[PDB]
Amino acid sequence: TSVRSLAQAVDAYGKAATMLGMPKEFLWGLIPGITKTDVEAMRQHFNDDDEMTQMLLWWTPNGPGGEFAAEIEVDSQT
Amino acid sequence: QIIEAQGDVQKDLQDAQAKAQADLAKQNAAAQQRQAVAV
Repeated sequence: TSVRSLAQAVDAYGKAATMLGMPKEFLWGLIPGITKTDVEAMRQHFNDDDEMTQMLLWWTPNGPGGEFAAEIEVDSQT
Repeated sequence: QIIEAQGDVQKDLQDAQAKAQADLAKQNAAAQQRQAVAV
């Protein structure tokens, strides 16, 4: 029931997760606008085999990363 | 994957080198027997 804005709460929680090392799984339910149903939906579909989740999980500011960015590198090396 | 590719290209390189060396040895043996059989 806090009266904190979304941006402030999100940035503070992210700083806490990155520095104090709090478990990010619990922190998902603390941002306003997200309920327990949303957390359960995130947990159920977080490592799906579809291309969407794989692309959005290994995402970098300069394009998709992970195995998708490793395939082009290994092709170039080969 | 990179190490496997390097190993494969190497392996064919030394396979060709060994085949060439065997052919050279066979040619040298043939030349030696040809020059020795003459008398």
